[PDB]
Amino acid sequence: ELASTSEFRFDPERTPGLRHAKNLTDESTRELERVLEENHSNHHIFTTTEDHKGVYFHNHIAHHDITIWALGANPSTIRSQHDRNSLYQRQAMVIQDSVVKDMADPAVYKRCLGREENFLNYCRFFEDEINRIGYQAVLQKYLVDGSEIADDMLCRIYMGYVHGIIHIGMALEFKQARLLAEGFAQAAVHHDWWYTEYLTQSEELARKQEEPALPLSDLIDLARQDDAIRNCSTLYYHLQKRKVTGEMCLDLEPARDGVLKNAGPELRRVAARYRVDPNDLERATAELQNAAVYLTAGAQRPPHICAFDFFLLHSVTSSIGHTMFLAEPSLSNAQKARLLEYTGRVFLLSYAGQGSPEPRLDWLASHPSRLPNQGWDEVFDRACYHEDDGHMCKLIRCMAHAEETSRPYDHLPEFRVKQGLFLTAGIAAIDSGTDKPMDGTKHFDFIRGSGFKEAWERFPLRT
Ligand SMILES: Cc1cc(O)c(C)c(C)c1O
Ligand SMILES: [Fe+3]
Repeated sequence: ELASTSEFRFDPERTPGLRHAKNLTDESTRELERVLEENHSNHHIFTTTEDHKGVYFHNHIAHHDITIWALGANPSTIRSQHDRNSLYQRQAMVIQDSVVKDMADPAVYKRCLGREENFLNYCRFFEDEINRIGYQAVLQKYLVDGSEIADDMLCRIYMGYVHGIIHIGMALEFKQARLLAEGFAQAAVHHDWWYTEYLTQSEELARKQEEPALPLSDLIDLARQDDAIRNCSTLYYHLQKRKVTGEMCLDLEPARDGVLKNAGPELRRVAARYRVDPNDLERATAELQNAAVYLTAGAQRPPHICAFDFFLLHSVTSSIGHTMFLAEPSLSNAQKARLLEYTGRVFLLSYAGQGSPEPRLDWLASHPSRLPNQGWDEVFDRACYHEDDGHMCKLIRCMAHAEETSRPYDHLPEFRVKQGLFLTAGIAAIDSGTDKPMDGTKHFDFIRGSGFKEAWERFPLRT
């Protein structure tokens, strides 16, 4: 199954992922293995120091390179995209082999957590663990077996806007033990303590079963009806400037400083109702994936062009990984259910942070295609040439996957996004794209604070 911990090895037929272009070339695949190893060896998992912008910005190079290979990028496009995103990277941390070995003492493992200088140390520790006990046993030991170490790591994969679970999802999907170690290592060095508190306190509350279980889509809607949740945040988190230089920062963080400060008990009471049925996982997985497209693609405002929220779209891109968790024999139905629950509860926290935008699927559905005769194949190809850090192509590929996992359940009311709206949402995403989507690490094509009317002021009106 999983390629070597020591090397990246992709094949257009053996490792094409759950959703992809037609006719992936060996040439693109070799170029991809080249740039991935350059990225692993030369670039740190964070592209900023924490104090620079106030929160860590993440290295998306692994995710972008893989995604645009999967969508049929030529070797030249892979190189060009990778080279441009390489320019703002931090230099990789040093590996100390004595620390890698000492991390087998749980006291030492625990002492190294939350420290970015340990990123390649943890990568090697996880590569070693995979080779020692195999990946399936790593998932038990470091995620689902309910040890203090596995419960700690289960919260970390969601820290830093769920980049750990995104990385782990991609590793299982593309069958790379080397990317899986990267994933556990990314999670290990995060230190967003409020995720541990929210997910731990929410699981404890859910155990009491005080109110009935709802689909994620119903809980997105329930959050909006709540006075404390709908008012707990502000657009000000996306407009903060440093007093001295006027530079952008996230010194205040919507989740820590807004959602959990102002509406903690109210949100935990909603989160406690996302309880997933172990006997119904194919539908329950597809429903979480639909619900991510609902809250994200739904977050539109007439009379503006369709635009996608930078923070909400990590719900869609994180969501794909549960298709791999579902397909994994070594995980119990109960472990698979718990993973889904954690992901869903984070989706609610993220949604509240962005002002809980009321879905306007009517406005999304009437999106006028900039170009004629666009199907997924045409959208995928345009996503290859979109010059960001990979958010746009991951959003599009993950929505195309949700369309497929939803098709069997298109008649059920808890599936708010119906089959035709997925391609419309894909066209609306690529159509919102411009000729200069980024400047270094700054994004311009995504909205920030879609739930706040003022966020939409710099977005053109639909013609
Ligand atoms: C560009 C960019 C990358 C990131 O990973 C995160 C987390 C933020 C807030 C950003 O603005
Ligand atoms: Fe991201």
